[PDB]
Amino acid sequence: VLLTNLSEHMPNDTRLQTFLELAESVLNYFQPFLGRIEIMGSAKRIERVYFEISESSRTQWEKPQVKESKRQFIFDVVNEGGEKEKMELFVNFCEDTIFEMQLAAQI
Amino acid sequence: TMSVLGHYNNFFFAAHLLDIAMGFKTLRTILSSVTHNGKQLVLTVGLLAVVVYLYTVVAFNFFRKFYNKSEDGDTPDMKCDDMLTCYMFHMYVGVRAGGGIGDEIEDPAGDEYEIYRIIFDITFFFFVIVILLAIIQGLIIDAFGELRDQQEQVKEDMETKCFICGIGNDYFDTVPHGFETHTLQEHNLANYLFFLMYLINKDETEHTGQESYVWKMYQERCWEFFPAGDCFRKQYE
Amino acid sequence: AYQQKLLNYFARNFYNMRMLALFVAFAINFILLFYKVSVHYVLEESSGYMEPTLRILAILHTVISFFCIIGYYCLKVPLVIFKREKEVARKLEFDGLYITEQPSEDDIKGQWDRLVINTQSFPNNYWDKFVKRKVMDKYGEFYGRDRISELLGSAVLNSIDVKYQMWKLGVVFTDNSFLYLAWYMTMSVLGHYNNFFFAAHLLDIAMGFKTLRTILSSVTHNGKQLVLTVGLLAVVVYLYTVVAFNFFRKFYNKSEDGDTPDMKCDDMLTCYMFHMYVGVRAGGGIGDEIEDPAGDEYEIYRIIFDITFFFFVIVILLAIIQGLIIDAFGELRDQQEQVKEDMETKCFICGIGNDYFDTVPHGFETHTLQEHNLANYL
Ligand SMILES: [Zn+2]
Ligand SMILES: [Zn+2]
Repeated sequence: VLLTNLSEHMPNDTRLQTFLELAESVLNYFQPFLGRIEIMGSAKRIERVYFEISESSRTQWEKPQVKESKRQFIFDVVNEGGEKEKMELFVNFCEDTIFEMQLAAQI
Repeated sequence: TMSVLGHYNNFFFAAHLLDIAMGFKTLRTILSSVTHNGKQLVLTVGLLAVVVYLYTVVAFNFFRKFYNKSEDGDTPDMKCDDMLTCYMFHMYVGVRAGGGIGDEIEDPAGDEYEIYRIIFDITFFFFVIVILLAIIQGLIIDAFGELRDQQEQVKEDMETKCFICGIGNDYFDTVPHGFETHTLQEHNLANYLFFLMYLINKDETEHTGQESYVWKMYQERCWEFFPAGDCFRKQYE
Repeated sequence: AYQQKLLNYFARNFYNMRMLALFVAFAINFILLFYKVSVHYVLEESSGYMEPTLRILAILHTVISFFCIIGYYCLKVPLVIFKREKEVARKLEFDGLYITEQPSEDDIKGQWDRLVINTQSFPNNYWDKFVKRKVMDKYGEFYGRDRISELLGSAVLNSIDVKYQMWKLGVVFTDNSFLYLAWYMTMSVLGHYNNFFFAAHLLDIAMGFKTLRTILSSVTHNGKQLVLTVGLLAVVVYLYTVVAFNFFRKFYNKSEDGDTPDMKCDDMLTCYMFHMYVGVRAGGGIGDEIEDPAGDEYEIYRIIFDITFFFFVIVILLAIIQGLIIDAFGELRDQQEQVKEDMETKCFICGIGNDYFDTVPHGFETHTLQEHNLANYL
């Protein structure tokens, strides 16, 4: 995570680039696992936050019906969604789909 | 409960086949091809109920003597004049004709009403059979074009603007092969789902500072935290 | 006091006064479903007082159709008459049409309003009573100072401006909406004289149900080219009934077999009436209702006459009026797609576009709801 954060905050350091490509085998292990987003963390320059994607909830996102529900959501927004409610709908997508997988993980 | 009645009678048991309303995924599109335009469907047919009713008013005075379901008058001659059953004639026959209602009626052969008979019947063939059924023809067809458009809107506004950041395709073509990266690394919707998992999955003591921020922002439902315009690339150089 | 106070009821109640008129027109005509002959008669498989409720409701309907248009006379009539004064007023100010342009013979709507400008009352419903003097002081010394001032200027019987009021109703009568409701009321009049043509009020559904107006608009916004297509079909069929008028005259038998007093429908009037009552209306082309050939010299010419008539009329021309209506959907759907695209792109006044207001977080919504927000300019 940190090496990603060193890079993606501060690139173009050959010093780091040597060091990072030496850490290669690690990064490849965690590229499925490291999640990464963007938010506006009160400095209002946009930070990026790195986190851990759990492997259960990783896999469960793609497979069956969430896959259908994902593009279902997108057609819920691009067809009928307004501007304000777009991000507000979004978590309403998410929280449901979060709860879906939490069921589908404990199966 | 239809399966219940199968043990009581194995016939109405087989009306389970309207699971095909919500069964085969592919077929659901073709039944959606109506019901997303179906509200104005009914009123069109409701229009056809009314417009046909006005033709069965005209015949109720003017062309009463032309109704013979019966053979010739030789039989105990049914002349279908009663406004109830006359309107039921125009729907069981005149709507359902294929050739207008002047196919199943005493077609005129020299009457004073012959000019008024044909003009009654040419228009009924047009205004009902030709034009109104073509509505419910085309109404269903627009529903295709109404749904096809929407699927065209998706894969256009997904490819233009990255979903959260509102940007557009153009800005991320500066980077080589970039928009794909921006949609698969920088926002990549699932991560905001996954991040949101990460927060719910942990305790508020266990939050990092960025995350304890966010959590406060989230329970507030204040939604500033999602990047509106200025996603990370556009913040810098 | 009651005549002006209850006046304000009808204008208040009007869309309920007009829709409820249609719902009464439902239940009446739901009972014109129950007629039969014997002399015309009303069979009752119901309560015995149903024909009094028809006498109740039909009088009630004509009551509604009178008391509602009084509300129409104070709801939309004033708005229309606002608009008509407006057009004249600004065109005196900015065109000076009754000074200079002297309006053309078409749109006598324009020519109708010549009279009213002499009146004192002229801009009543325009909230802007300075129109008349302004035109004087724009066009006095140029054309005539008091030539134009000449152009402009028990107790109830002479308190009102007659010339204004005669002008007013003249515009009121030429309203298509007022003439409609008048045409709706005169059908209610004849309900007291005959309770049958009374029920042709149901073409209020032309302007009644909001949702249904779309589906009738689905034709009439493409309806100008509709008629000429059918007008084409009138002509193309006429050319087929010319061909048969020479070449296939002997094939027309509405009559059984020649055994009957054999009607051979050769007369070009009634032959063209055959091709429309049958050949247009076939379902299977006109070669269904005709002596189909069985070995004739003309058999090759018979089928080729009839294959083409099945295509060029039944297949292709009716599909036009099929598709013409269908394009009208796609013509209207597009327009509603243009709205919600050019509303969301460009803010209406400022012409800008969506892009500029995405710089600000969540911005375009703000720009359309705070910075211009159409209603504020209203
Ligand atoms: Zn984005
Ligand atoms: Zn603007």
